[PDB]
Parts: sequence; structure tokens; C-alpha cells
Amino acid sequence: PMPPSEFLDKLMGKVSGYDARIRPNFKGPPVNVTCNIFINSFGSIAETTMDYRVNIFLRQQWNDPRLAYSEYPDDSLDLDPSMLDSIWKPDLFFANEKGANFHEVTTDNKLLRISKNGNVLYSIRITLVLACPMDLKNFPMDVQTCIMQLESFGYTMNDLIFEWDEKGAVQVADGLTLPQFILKEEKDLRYCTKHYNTGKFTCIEARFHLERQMGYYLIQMYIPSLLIVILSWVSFWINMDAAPARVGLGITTVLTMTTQSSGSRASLPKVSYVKAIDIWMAVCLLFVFSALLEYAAVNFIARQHKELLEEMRKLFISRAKRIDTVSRVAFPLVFLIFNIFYWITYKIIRSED
Amino acid sequence: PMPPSEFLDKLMGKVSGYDARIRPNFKGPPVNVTCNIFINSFGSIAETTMDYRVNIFLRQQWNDPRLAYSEYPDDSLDLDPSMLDSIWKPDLFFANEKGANFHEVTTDNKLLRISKNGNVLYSIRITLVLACPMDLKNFPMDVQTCIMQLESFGYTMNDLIFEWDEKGAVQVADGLTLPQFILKEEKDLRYCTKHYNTGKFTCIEARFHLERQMGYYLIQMYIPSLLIVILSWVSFWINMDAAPARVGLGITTVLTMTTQSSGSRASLPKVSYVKAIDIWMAVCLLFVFSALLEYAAVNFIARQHKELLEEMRKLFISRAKRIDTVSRVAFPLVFLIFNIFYWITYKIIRSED
Amino acid sequence: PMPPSEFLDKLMGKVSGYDARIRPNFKGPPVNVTCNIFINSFGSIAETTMDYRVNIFLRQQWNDPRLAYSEYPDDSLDLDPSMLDSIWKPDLFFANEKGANFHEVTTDNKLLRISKNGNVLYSIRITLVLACPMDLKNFPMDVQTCIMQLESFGYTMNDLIFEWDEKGAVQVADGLTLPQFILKEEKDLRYCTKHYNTGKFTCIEARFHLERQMGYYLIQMYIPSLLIVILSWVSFWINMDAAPARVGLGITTVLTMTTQSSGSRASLPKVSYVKAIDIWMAVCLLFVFSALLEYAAVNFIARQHKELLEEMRKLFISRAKRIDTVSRVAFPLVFLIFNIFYWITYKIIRSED
Amino acid sequence: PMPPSEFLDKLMGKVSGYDARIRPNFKGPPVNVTCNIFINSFGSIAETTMDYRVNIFLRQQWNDPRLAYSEYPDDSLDLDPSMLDSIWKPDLFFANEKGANFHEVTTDNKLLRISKNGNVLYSIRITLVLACPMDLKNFPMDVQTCIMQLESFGYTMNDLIFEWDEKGAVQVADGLTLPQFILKEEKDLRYCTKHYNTGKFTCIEARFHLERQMGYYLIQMYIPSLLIVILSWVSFWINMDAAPARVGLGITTVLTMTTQSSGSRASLPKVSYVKAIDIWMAVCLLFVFSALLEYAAVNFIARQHKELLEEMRKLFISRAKRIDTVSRVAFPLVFLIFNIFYWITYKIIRSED
Amino acid sequence: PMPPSEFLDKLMGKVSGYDARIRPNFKGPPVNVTCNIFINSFGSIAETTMDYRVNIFLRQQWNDPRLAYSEYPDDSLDLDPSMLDSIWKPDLFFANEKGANFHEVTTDNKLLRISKNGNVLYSIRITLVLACPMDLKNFPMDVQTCIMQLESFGYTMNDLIFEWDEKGAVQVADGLTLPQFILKEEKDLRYCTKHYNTGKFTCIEARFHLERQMGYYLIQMYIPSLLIVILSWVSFWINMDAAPARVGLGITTVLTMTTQSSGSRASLPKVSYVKAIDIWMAVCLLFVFSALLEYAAVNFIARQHKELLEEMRKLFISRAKRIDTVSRVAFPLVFLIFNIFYWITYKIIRSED
Ligand SMILES: *[C@@H]1O[C@H](CO)[C@@H](O[C@@H]2O[C@H](CO)[C@@H](O)[C@H](O)[C@H]2NC(C)=O)[C@H](O)[C@H]1NC(C)=O
Ligand SMILES: *[C@@H]1O[C@H](CO)[C@@H](O[C@@H]2O[C@H](CO)[C@@H](O)[C@H](O)[C@H]2NC(C)=O)[C@H](O)[C@H]1NC(C)=O
Ligand SMILES: *[C@@H]1O[C@H](CO)[C@@H](O[C@@H]2O[C@H](CO)[C@@H](O)[C@H](O)[C@H]2NC(C)=O)[C@H](O)[C@H]1NC(C)=O
Ligand SMILES: *[C@@H]1O[C@H](CO)[C@@H](O[C@@H]2O[C@H](CO)[C@@H](O)[C@H](O)[C@H]2NC(C)=O)[C@H](O)[C@H]1NC(C)=O
Ligand SMILES: *[C@@H]1O[C@H](CO)[C@@H](O[C@@H]2O[C@H](CO)[C@@H](O)[C@H](O)[C@H]2NC(C)=O)[C@H](O)[C@H]1NC(C)=O
Repeated sequence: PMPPSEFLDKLMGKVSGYDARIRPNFKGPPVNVTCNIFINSFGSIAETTMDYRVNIFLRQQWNDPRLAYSEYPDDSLDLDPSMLDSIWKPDLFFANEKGANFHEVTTDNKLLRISKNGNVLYSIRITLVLACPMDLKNFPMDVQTCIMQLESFGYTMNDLIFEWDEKGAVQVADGLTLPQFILKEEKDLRYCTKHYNTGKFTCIEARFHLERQMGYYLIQMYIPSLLIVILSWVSFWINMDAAPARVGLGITTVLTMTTQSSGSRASLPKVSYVKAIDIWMAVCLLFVFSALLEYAAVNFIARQHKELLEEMRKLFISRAKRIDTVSRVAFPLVFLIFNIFYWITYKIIRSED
Repeated sequence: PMPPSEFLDKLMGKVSGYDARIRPNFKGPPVNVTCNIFINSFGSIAETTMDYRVNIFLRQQWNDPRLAYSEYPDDSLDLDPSMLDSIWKPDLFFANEKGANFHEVTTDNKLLRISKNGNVLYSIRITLVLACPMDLKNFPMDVQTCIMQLESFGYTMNDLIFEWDEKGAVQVADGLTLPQFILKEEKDLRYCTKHYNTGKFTCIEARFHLERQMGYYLIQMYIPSLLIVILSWVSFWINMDAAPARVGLGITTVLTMTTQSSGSRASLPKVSYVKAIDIWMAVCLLFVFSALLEYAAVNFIARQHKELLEEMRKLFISRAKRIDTVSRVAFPLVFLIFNIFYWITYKIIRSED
Repeated sequence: PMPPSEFLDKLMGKVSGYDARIRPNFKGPPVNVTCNIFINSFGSIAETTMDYRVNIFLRQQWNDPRLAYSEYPDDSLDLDPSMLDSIWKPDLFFANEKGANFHEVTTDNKLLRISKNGNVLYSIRITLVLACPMDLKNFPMDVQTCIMQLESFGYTMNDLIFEWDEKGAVQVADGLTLPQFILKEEKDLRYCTKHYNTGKFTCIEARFHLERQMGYYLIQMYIPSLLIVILSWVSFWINMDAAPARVGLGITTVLTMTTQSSGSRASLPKVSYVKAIDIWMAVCLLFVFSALLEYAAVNFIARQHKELLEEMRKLFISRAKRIDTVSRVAFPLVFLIFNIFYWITYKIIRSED
Repeated sequence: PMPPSEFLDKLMGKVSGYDARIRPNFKGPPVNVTCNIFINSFGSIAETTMDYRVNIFLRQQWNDPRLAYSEYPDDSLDLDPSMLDSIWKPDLFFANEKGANFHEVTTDNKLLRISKNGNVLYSIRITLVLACPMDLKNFPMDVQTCIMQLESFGYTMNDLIFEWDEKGAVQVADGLTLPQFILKEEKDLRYCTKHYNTGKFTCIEARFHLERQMGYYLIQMYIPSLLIVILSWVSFWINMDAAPARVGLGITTVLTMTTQSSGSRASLPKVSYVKAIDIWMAVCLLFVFSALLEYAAVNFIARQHKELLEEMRKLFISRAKRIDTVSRVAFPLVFLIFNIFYWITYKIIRSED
Repeated sequence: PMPPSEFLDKLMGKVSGYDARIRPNFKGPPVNVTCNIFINSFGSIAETTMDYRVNIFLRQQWNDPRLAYSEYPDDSLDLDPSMLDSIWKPDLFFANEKGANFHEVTTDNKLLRISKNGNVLYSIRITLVLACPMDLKNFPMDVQTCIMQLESFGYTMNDLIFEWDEKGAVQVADGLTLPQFILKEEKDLRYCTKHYNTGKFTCIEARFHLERQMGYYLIQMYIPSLLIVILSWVSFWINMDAAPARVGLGITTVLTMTTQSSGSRASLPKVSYVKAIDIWMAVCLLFVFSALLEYAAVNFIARQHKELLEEMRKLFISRAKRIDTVSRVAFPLVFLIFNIFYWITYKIIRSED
């Protein structure tokens, strides 16, 4: 029954005592802010610069003793999004940020609801490039935790205290998949605090859990390396008399192992601690290098026989045959038990982390 | 007959009851928005980050009971584009966005038309970087669907409902070609809806269909691999006595197949599910590896004959000749039937998707 | 004799009837805009994303029946560049754009002149990243045409019509050279038109012509490939008895041809139609592959002779010598006539396009 | 007891004599600014463009004779962050900058405190891309110093003088680690000054110390090179009669050393002075090249014996055996004493810098 | 003695006749602007896109007949940097620009001084990405000249004329070094002019001189190539009987020369004119190719002897020995005189440019 313009002008205006630069219920208890997180599109995680791009909606609810009309017959009112510089929006920033621009397509992407009691709604979609300090102890499994710290800036703990919600904590979009990782539906959340030299500031956070969807690294690194140890066993199944071919084969296998190994760490950023992949590459490289060394020893034994050329002649030839046959038998069992030990210790550490 | 300035000042002014912060025909039925899409320049699709750049014009028409002059002798009026903060433009955003800036060259790229009844026009060219979740089950064919979701932000389903148009749905520019794909002239379109925890919001979308213009991947991957299996058949047409040359040829072919294979997946982003190209590379690699293995077996048989050096001698030589000739015959027929089976199953799946 | 401030305040002010939001000589004939283009710095053309960066000055002249003082003793007046929001600048955009920011260093880069009759001047330097749909039928020659479409946005053909100039059409900077291309001094220009669903809009364009300054591609691709066919002729001038060396040489040449070929298309964006360079690479690859095949055939003939080891013995040896000598003679003449045919068909198509 | 709005309006208003465009206690002594630095997230250092990204909080305190209410019962007051254009914030810039944008997420990231005496607080989080002129005399150790120069712009030394703090100088975040370097807890700090042609300006700086967390460069460069000298010693443990194999092995090792060496300097920017890594690569390359040269000399001696083929025959064979055995003994001791000398001179220079 | 606010309000205000939109001493002589350049941080020159990043301070002084208080006892006054839209700053732009943003960290980076006579100061730090058309006739020496053209925009030669200074022309920062180049302390400067179709505009410029600090290109390109010609001389010091090894060595050296050569031009942008480095690579490639050719000729001579196998036999063997020994002697003297001729013509052209 009353004109909409008149109601809007009177409320949050200059003819009333509403001042947008001061905290409501001044000089008393702090105001509680209830935040909810709707993840719109997770993805584009950078593993070389330790960051990821995510756009949240950041809806926050609080109560004020003012702006309580209590005269309209409905429960809540929808206000226009171009009158947000008089609603006293609270302060909120992220402790790990890079850029973090707004969204201004067609019209401003703000929202502002107001009810009879004073519980408001304020959600703004913002694209964040949050930096996460991921620890990469083992590269193939790569269990990871990503955070974000909602924290005030200029309002202490005894001035403004933030809180989470109970009906739903962190919501995700329906049908949201990632090509690198998969999202865990546990959504571990708690909150820390900050102690600077100016006062005690609140800082609420939330943790995510992302594990690697295996199958890429098996074809890029594990499958080619296997085709190299089989190549060295192929060098074991060849005639000893021929010097050119064998030598070339051993050398070529070693070179490929080095190139591959190198190229495997290119995507990864410079790190000091040895990785799981490095251990695998070193073991393979050792096997191929050992094969080459075994050939040099056999060649030397045969050469010694040639230089000294009855019973010792046959003994040397027999020794060369025996070492080659025992190397052909011994090499796949040690590699198979290394493969079994390696995958069983990494599957139990994948279950344990 | 009446002064233009006076008419402009009176309409959408402060001496009248027009308030730009409130929805027209308040507390009643919702207002319908009729949207049209003119694609100006499609292209620059990113296959490694799953996005594409497109600039639409976004013309939207709606009706209001106000701004109905009904006193000028013409049907419609052209207003200046610097008076858009009083025309109550509705809210519209895209659910998949990255950046999405405006266009401000020379003068603002807005448009605003107004007729006697109140049907307005509002088109703004905006460059969008829309993220599309493309599924790459088979890489060479790469059938793809790209979308965009027009959705309100702050107006529920019972407050503002969007709709499409009937005279033309999504228009494209005349003579618009893409180097990677080709545009399908079907333009499949329908609309979903959104259900958040704050209310029911409308969400209108449109789907495109882009198929790969084949001919690039045939020269980059298929043509070189063929020149590798012919190389292994060349190794089959060589004398068995010579150990260096053959060994080197087999090894070299295998190495090229691995390098090529690796480099072929560099453009593609990290994915878990095996691709069609990977299957082709594996089959080729297997053929060349098998050739190498066949040579090792022949070499071993010949060596056995050498170590034991009448009727068994001839039998061993005959066996070596027989295995080489049957391998030279058997290898191109298995590769030819694999090529026929591979291309016929991919052409029937290209017709089926 | 009259105060400058008073004259400025009265003209394009609120005490006069000048309204900046309305077109001059309203409800009558359209106003003609005379545009000139001064290219400041052409360059930075992107061949992988089909675009180029150019900064024009965009001076445009038009006439209005208002702003005709006719009281100062000079012909024209220079106004300050911070009073451009009251001069009714017309609308102009480009149909192919990416970014296209302004220039704001020290002071605004605008210009505004006004004469006694009303012919104004308005030039603004803007850096444009225009997208051009270049067709690359033949890569080395790469004849190209680049455009830019000046078009209004909100003013129809019967409301505002653009035109070019007659004293000079498109000016270039003195001493402007490009490292990739060279500018043609013809400057072909004409104008198209646009027909959308809202009305008939004017669209004026201009075409440039850029041809490749040859000498880069001759050293990067043509010179190394020649040094590969000479390498295969070197393999032809070697003894047939030696199996290792020859085989290795043939294989190595083939591998280099493949690597080179691959790497040559890296700069170029993904395209479907076969290029001129690809044809050259294929022909060279065929020659080297053929050489390898020729060796395998000779080796096989010699091996047959070895297995059967009087008159047929000499005949086989003679045949091996004859095939090698005829291959050594036949191979440079076919390659020389291919080189002559290839360069004469590309020089006549370079003269014809 | 007094209304908050009235107090805010009167203070830093137009009804009082507070002018925000003039320095407090004008025409007298300069005002001292006490700055503190809280490092929020150090990291993303660029070693190829000599820069690093760091976000500081920049809290600065100063005193003014105005804004001394002395009427509220508390010690300090918290003001709103949207009234900062009337508090006369001082001027501060950085002498080495690239970009250096602000932070505007949800609400402005400013802070403003005011006490009864007039000591204010003003902290703003700003992401800085500071350029540091790092000297890379030795690449593996890479001891580095990073700075930042806080300096005024428009206020001379006798007008505004900056100072540091005594209770804490430069604070770091709790649990801040870097993947490339490690932060030194000394935090060396002092201050320089500037003398331009316009006056004497103050310039306060702070220096950091970052040393390389070793373990990356040991696996990427040192470990593969060792596996190359062992490869050349493998070539020393092979029969001299065989010419193909040995030659190939020597050549292959030399080629890998060159490729590796090249690729090792790719990350590093173009520099003129020789690096420590280059010295190591050159020494290794020399050892492998020397091995190859040793083989050529032995081959030549054996060939001479072949061409001349009693007592000199045996003497030549004996000489070939003696040179090979003495090269097999002499080569690992010279490489081991080079390794000992190299690591002991670099560990004493790592302790000395 | 007079209030600072009153003086500031009266001067450059609306109660006086000062108009910021008009040139001082109107309709008379032009105003002279004295510019000085302080280079803060030179560096980050791009050799592939022909540009460089430099931040200047751009202090400019001019005189006006207005703003002459002549009532304060000091010589000059310091004004606040937030009142620059009323001081009539002149127009200045750069003819070669890319981006060229401002600097806004903490407070605006402007400066404004005003004396009793009217000589003002105005310095603004701006980061410029100036495009320079460098000519690369010889790549290792790479003598270069970089410019920047200060020019007005909207004020003709008879309206506003710019000038340089006499006490210092272009100042550099103390201790400013570059990793790629070194700065010449000559600072050649003069000024051109512009003649467009609208009038005569002033354009003042300054030229820098940057020469290459040699030592990078000697290790990346010159040192590896030498280790390739020594490798071909190693192939000359080997036994002719062995066909595999030699052939492989020749081929490998040629391949490395090609790969290296290619990779050397990767950093450089596409250019047509042959470079000095290309000439060096071609000469080296020719020497290694020639060595390979020499071997083929010797092999052919030996083969001819084998096919014909008394006095001609010895003569052929003697000829093979003579050609090998004369090639081993002749090859290092031609390469040494080429090295001497090459470095003496480039050191005299380095002294001449
Ligand atoms: C939400 O705010 C209310 C007041 O605005 C807080 O209630 C006060 O909390 C303190 C600490 O427990 C008590 O000493 C007061 O007596 C409470 N006030 C009243 C009126 O009961 C409340 O703690 C806040 N909620 C949370 C979760 O902290
Ligand atoms: C366009 O808007 C009109 C009203 O503005 C809608 O018409 C109403 O629709 C509801 C639902 O069907 C009916 O119950 C009402 O009776 C309609 N009003 C009238 C006056 O007839 C209409 O539905 C909208 N168009 C679309 C496609 O939804
Ligand atoms: C420039 O504008 C004038 C009017 O502003 C145009 O002149 C009119 O053109 C139409 C079409 O030929 C004629 O029917 C009218 O009679 C013309 N008016 C007058 C007063 O002669 C003119 O065509 C425009 N110039 C161009 C090149 O289109
Ligand atoms: C802080 O500021 C005060 C004044 O605002 C400075 O005190 C003056 O310093 C000069 C130089 O030593 C003396 O000659 C004056 O007598 C001092 N004034 C008074 C009232 O004592 C002080 O130096 C500044 N602090 C620092 C560290 O420079
Ligand atoms: C600086 O400006 C003054 C005037 O503002 C210029 O002086 C005039 O120059 C012209 C050309 O030489 C003479 O014809 C006038 O007579 C000069 N005026 C006076 C009052 O002497 C002066 O040329 C400018 N400086 C420079 C270097 O051009």
C-alpha cells in the first residue's frame, strides 16, 4: 500500500539516523557473520606455481538492530544491487591471494536481501587465484590439501567475529569434475586465528582434499621405462661374438632412460627433496647400466681368452656362457621383486595418507 | 513538433514517477525477456585449458507499463548510449566465465531503442572466454559440444523469467570459418534451471556442435608412423648374416615410435582415460617391437647352429629362412587388417556419435 | 577581443540550446563523416592466432549546423582535450577486435578542432589487435590481405552514413619497415555494408597487401633438406660390401628428414589443407626413403648371389654394379627436374596471385 | 555519550580548520614515519627476469598536532576504511617496481586507527613485483640478497623524514617456506639516501638473504654427468680390436655431454661471465673428449703395427696394452682429485660468502 | 603569516580568472618546455619483438605569466599531488609505445612545484615499453641504437614548442648495469619534427647506444662448433680399412652441426638477411661435410683397388695414403686462416661501426 520509492528513500537515507560508516549496536557485543561457500567452477590448478583458480559466491548473513521496518506484509524484500555503498558491508579478505578480480558482466554481480528482523544476504561471485603450499613427497599419488582463509581487516576479535553455518558448510556445483584430480566429499573444516602486533583478528578457513586420478603417469612414464628394461633383456638374448650391435643397444637404452628421466621433471617446479618418480627412474637406470656393465665384463673375459689362445680355454668360454645365462635368469626376478615391493609400499602409503 | 531535450528530460527523470531501482509492474506477474545471439567471431578455442573465445551481441527485449509516451508520430525512438543508468537494465551473467570484459573503443558499445508500446532493445558486444567441459573419448574425430548459460542473479523464477526468441534463435556471422573445427548449422537449444538454497533461479542455455576438420592429424601422426612400419618391413628384406645394421635399424625405429608417441600427447592436457591415438601408437609400437623380437629369435637360432657346427645344420638354416619369409608375408596382412578394422570401427563410431 | 573563458562557457553549454545527446540537423538528412587513417607502427603480426597489432590515429571530420560562432577573426580554434563529453562524438567500432585499449600517457591523447563553418577534427590514437582471416595455401610465398571494418553501432544507414576521403586515403609512417613482410603501396579500398535484424548499418573498410620477404625459410628449411639429399648421394658413392655404415647412413638421413619436417610445422597453427612446404618435405623424404629401398634391393641381390655361390655369379655382380651406377646417375636428374618444376610453378603462381 | 556520526562529521570536516592537502605542523620540523613490514607470502621468484613477488602490509605510524579529540573515554578509535581521502596519507613508492597493484576483494583492504594523542595506523596489503639485481657468480650455491627501497616522492629530507621501528623490524609469516630458497633469520637492514637535481630525498631500505636449498641441481646436472664418465671408463674396459662399438660409445658420450650442458643453461638468462656449472661441464666434457682422443692414438698405433707387419711387433702390442692399462688407472684418480678439489673449494667459498 | 588554505583556495580557483583549459599568454608567443630524463631502471630488452622496458621520471619546466603570487618570503612552494587537474599540464606522448601505464602505489606518483616567477616542476614516473627498430646485420657484435620521441598532441609548432635542457641532458641511475648490454656514456641527442596533414608538430627525441657484452655467444655457439671440427680431424686420424666407425663419426658430426645451427636462430626473430652467425655455421658445416666427402672419395679409390686386385695396386694404396695425409695437413691450416680472416674482419667492423 505504500509507495516503493518513498520506502527506499526513507530507509538507509539521510533523513533517518542510519550512518553507513559505523558498526551496528556500537560499543557493545560483536556482530556474528554466517558465511556459506558455493563452488561454481573448480579447476585450472597450477602445479608449477602452486596455485588454483576457483570462483566462489561468498554469501554472508548478519543481523543489525536497525533497518527493521516491520510494516510490510511479506517476510523479505529484494533491493537493487546498485545501492550497496550504504548497507555497511563488512570487511573480508583472503590471506593467500593473487589478483582476485570481481565480475562485472552486463550488470553488477551483487545480491542484497533484507527481512523484517534484519537478517541480510550478500553474495558476490569473485574469481580467486588462491596460492596453496602443496607438499609433493611422492609424485604419482600426490595427495593434496587446498585451503582459503576468510579473515577480517580492521575489525578485531572483540569487535567483529566470523562464524560458519550449520545447514550445509561448503557446497559444490552439481556435476563438477576435474581432469587432474577428483574432489573428496568430506570437506574438512575448522578455524585458526591471527595474532599481529595491532590486535587479535579472526580468521576462518576451510580445507579441501584432492587426490590424483591415476592413468596419465602410467602411460607417460611407467609404460615407456618398462619397454626399456625389456630392451635390455633383448640385449641379453643376443650372441656375445658381435661387439658393435650389443654396445650400441646398451648405450641407446641408457641414453633414452636419461632423456626420459630429465623430461619427466620438466613439468614439476624446482624442488630439493627426492621424489618417488626419481627413485623409480634411478632404479631402472641402474638396471640398464648394470646390463651394460655385465656386457663389458663378459667382453673382457672373452678378450682375455683370445689373448691367451686348452682346458682354461674351455673354462673361459663356459664361464662366459654361465655368466650370460645367469644374468638372463637373475635380471627379471630382481626387477619383478622390485616392482612388487615398490607398488606394495606405495599402495600401503596411499592407504595410510 | 516538441523539443527533443524537453522530451528526454521529462522521460526517465526526477520530475516523473520513474524509479530506475524498481522492477516494472511491481508485485504482479514477472517480465519476460526475449534474447537473441549474434556470434561475431568464433575461434581461438583452447584445447589444453578447455575454453574458447567468442564475442556475442546479446540483444534483449522486454516490455514495461511505463515509458509509453504515445505522442510522437514515429514508431520507435533512438536514445543516446550514455543514459543507460536509468533504463533498469536486467541482470544477466554466465555460469562458466573467465574474465569477460566489455568493449569501449571510441565510444561505448551500447544500444538502446524505445518504441511507443514500451518494447525496448539493448545489445552490448562483450568478449567472453567461456569454459566448456569437452569430453575427448577419441582424439582424431573429437566431436564436441560447447555451451553458455544465460542466467539471472538476484531475481527468482517468480520475479523475472527469461525466454528465447522464435524468429531466429542463434545467428552466426556471414562467412565465419574456423581453422580447427567447422560449425554445425543445427544449433540445438533448450533450457535448464537452477535450484540454490536461496530460491529458484532461471537459467537459459544454448548448445553448439563442433567436429574436427580432418587432415592435420593424418600428416602429423598417421603418415610418419606408417613410414616406420615400412622401415621395419625394410628390415625384414635384409640379409640375416649382418648383425650390426639390422639391430641398429630395429632399435632406431622403436626409438622414433616412442619419441613421436610422447610428442603427440604434448598438446593435449593431462588426462587419465586412454585415447584413440594412444591405441594406434601402442599397436604400431607393438609391431615394430615384435619385428625386433623376431630378429632376436632368428639370431639365436643361427647362433645355436654356429655353436653346434649335417642334417640338423641344413634344418636350422631352412628354419631361419622359413621364419624370415613367413614373417615377411605375415606382417603386412596383420597390419592391413588392423588398419581396416581400426578405420571401419572409427568411421562407424563417427557416424554414430 | 572577447574573453576566452566566456566564449568557451557559452558555446557547448547549458545556457544555450546545445544538447550533446542528440544528432545535429535532427529529423532530416544524415551527417557525413570523412575518415582518414594514419598508420603509426605496423608490426607484431601473429601467424599462429591470425591477428596483428596496429595503432591508427582515426581522424574524422563532420559538419553540424550548430557551433557556428562566426565572430572570431581566425579560421579555426583549438579546444582543450578534456571537454569531449559535450561535442557529440559519433559511434565507431571495428568488426574484428581483441582488446583494443586507449592511450593515456601524461595527458589524454585526444584532439578537437573547430572552425567557423562547423567542420571539426577528432583524432585519437588507439592500439588495435585486429583479427584477419589469412588463407595460407602456400606457406613460403604467403600472399596476404589484412582488413579492418569501420562501422557504426546504433545509427542506421538513413541516420548516419560514413565515407572516406579523397585527398589521401590511408597514410603510412615515413620509414616503416616490417621484418616478416613488406607493405604494398597500392592500398586497395572499397566498402561493404551490414544487414542485421534491426536495420541497415554502414560499414566502411580498407584492405592491405603483405607479401613475404623471402630468405628466412630458404636457410631454415630449404638449405638443410638439400644437405640431406646430398647425404643420400654420398651413400650412393660408397662400397656395397659394407652393410653397417650404409644402413646407418640411410636411416639417419630419413630420421633427420622426419624431425626437420615435424619441427617446420610447429610455428604454423593447426590446419587441414596440405601446404607447399609439406609437399616439398614429402618429395625429399620420398627420395631419401627410395635410396634406402634401393640399397635393400641391392643387398638382397648380393645375398642371393652369396647363397647360391659361375656365369650367373658374374651376372648378379654385374647387375648389382649396373643398378648402383644407374641409381647414382638417375637420382640427381630426377631431383633437379623436380626442383626446376617446383620453383617454376611456384614463381608463376607467385606472379599470378 | 556523544553521537558517533556527529563526532565523525566534525572531525576531518569542513566546519573545522582541518585541510587534508597540507602537512601538519607546517613551516616547522618534519614529521617522523615509523614503518613496519609484515611479509604475507614470499615466493614466485623469477631467476630469468631478476624479480620476485611479495605482498607486504606496510603499516606506518606518524603523529600530528591536530585530530586530538581528548574527550572519549577509550584510548584509540577505529575509523571506517572509506574515509581515507581526508587523512593526509603520506607519499611512499618503491625504487624497483613492476606493476604493483592494490587489493580490492569484497571491500577495500585499508586500515585506519586514531588515538587520543594523534598516533595513527595505516596498513595496506599490496602485491609487489620487486626487481632485484642478483649476481650469479656460482650457480649451484647462488647466495642472494633481495632489497626494496621505501622512499618519498615530493617531500624532501627537511620536509618529511622516514624511519624504521625498534620493537621488531621486518616480520615474516608463521610457517613460510620457499621451494627454491630458504629465508635467513638475520634480516640485515640500514638506510641509504637519494640526491637528485631537485633536492635531497629520504630512502629507507631493507635487505633479505636467500640461499639455495641444494638437492635439485645434484639430480638434474651432477648425477647424469657422473653416469657419463663411468660410461667412458666402460669404454676403457673393452677390447681394442673392435673399431665400430668403441668409436660409437665415445661419440655418444660426447654428444650427450654437449646436449646436457646446453640444456642446463636454458633456465638461466643470458649472462657473460662464466658460471661454476659451466666449469664443471667443461671439465667433464674434456675427460670424455680425452678418452676419445686416447682411443684414436691407440688405434693409430695398432694400425701402424698392422701396416708394418717381430720384436717391434711385440713392442707395439705391448705399448698398446700399457697405454690402455695406464689410462684405465690414471683416469679415475684425476677425476676423483678434481671432484675433491672442486667440492672443497666450493664448500670453503660457500662458508666464506 | 597568511593561512595556507586561503592561499591555496584563492590560487588556481574559481574566484580568480585562472582557467585551466586555456594556454597561458594566449594569442602570442609559444611557451617553451624544458624536459629532463632520469632513467630509473633500464633492462628487460626484448630482442624477438624489438622492444625494451624503461621507467623515466619526465620532469618538465615551463613558465606562465599567471600564478605569480610574489608575496611569500620563500623562493618556491610545494603543492599537494592531488590538485593536478587545474595546473594545465601540457600534452606529451611517445611515437613508439606499447601499453605504457602509470604508477599508483600508496599515493599518486606525481610532483608539482611552483616558484615566485612561475617556473613549475612536474615529474611523473611512468613505465614505458618502447619499440625500437634494431638492425641486426651481425649477430655477435649487435651494435644497437634505441630511441624515444617526445612529441605533443594537439598543439602545433607555432602554438607549443618543446626543448631540451643544458645542465645535464639524460641522466642515468647510479650503478645501473645490464646483463645483455652495456650503456654508452655519450648520450647522442638531437631533434626531428613531424609534418602531418593537420599542421606542423614538434617532436624531440634522444638516442642511446648499446653494445653486446661478449662472452655468452662464445660458449653457446663458438665453443661447441670448434669441438666438432676437432672431431672431424679425429676422424682424419683413424684407419681407412674400417668402414662402420668413420662413416658414423662423419654423419654424427654433420647432424650435430645442423641441430646446433638450427637451435642458434631460435631466440632470434624471423629475419630475411643472412646473419654473421649463419655464415660461421655454414663455413663449419662445409668443413665437416667436406671431410665426409673426402672419406667417400678415399673409400671409392680403395674399393676400385679391391675390385681390380701390382704396380697400380701399390700406386692406389700410396694415393689413398697421400690424400689422407694431405687432407690431415691441409684441413687445419684452411680453418685457421678462416678463423683469422673472420675475426679480423669482424674486429675491424666492430671498430668501424
Ligand atoms: C553472537 O553474538 C552474540 C551477541 O551479539 C554473542 O552472545 C554473547 O556471547 C558472550 C560470550 O559467550 C556472552 O558473554 C554474552 O552474554 C552473550 N550475549 C548475550 C546477549 O547472550 C554470541 O556469543 C555470538 N555467537 C557466537 C557463536 O559467538
Ligand atoms: C509473459 O508474461 C505474462 C505476464 O506478464 C505471462 O502471462 C501469465 O502467465 C501465467 C502462467 O501461465 C498465467 O497464470 C497468467 O494468467 C498469465 N497472465 C495473463 C495476463 O494472461 C506469460 O506466461 C509470460 N510468457 C511466458 C512464455 O512465460
Ligand atoms: C552528404 O550529406 C548530404 C546531406 O547532408 C547528402 O545530400 C543529399 O543526398 C540525397 C541522396 O543523393 C539527395 O536526395 C539529397 O537531395 C541531398 N541533399 C541535398 C541538400 O542536396 C549527400 O548525399 C551526402 N554525401 C554522400 C557522399 O552521400
Ligand atoms: C622526530 O621529529 C622531531 C621533531 O618533530 C625531531 O626532533 C628535532 O630534531 C632536530 C635534529 O636533531 C633537533 O635539532 C630539534 O631540536 C628536535 N626538536 C625537538 C623539539 O627536540 C627528531 O629528530 C625526529 N626523530 C628522528 C629520529 O629524526
Ligand atoms: C622561448 O619563448 C620565447 C617567447 O616566449 C621565444 O622568444 C621569441 O622567439 C622568436 C623567434 O626567434 C622571436 O622572433 C621573438 O622576438 C622572441 N620573443 C622575444 C620576446 O624576444 C624563444 O624563441 C623561445 N626559445 C626557444 C629556444 O625557441
